[PDB]
Amino acid sequence: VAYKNLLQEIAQKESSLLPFYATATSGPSHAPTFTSTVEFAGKVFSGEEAKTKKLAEMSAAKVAFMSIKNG
Repeated sequence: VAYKNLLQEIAQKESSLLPFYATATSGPSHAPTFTSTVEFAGKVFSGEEAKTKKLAEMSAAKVAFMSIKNG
C-alpha cells in the first residue's frame, strides 16, 4: 500500500490542500544527507534524517500519518 494515496483521499474529503512532498540536499561531500518534509492541512511534518531519499520520504509519511490519527 501507500499511505500517500490515503493522505490524498482525506485531503479532498476534508477539503484540505492536497499534500505535497519535498526533499532537501545538504551535508559534506564525504557524509551527505537528505531530509524529506511534507506539508498538508496547513502543517509541516519533518521526517527523519538519513543518507537516502527513500527512508526520508518514509519517515515524513510515517510521522504525518501518526499525527493525523490524533485529532
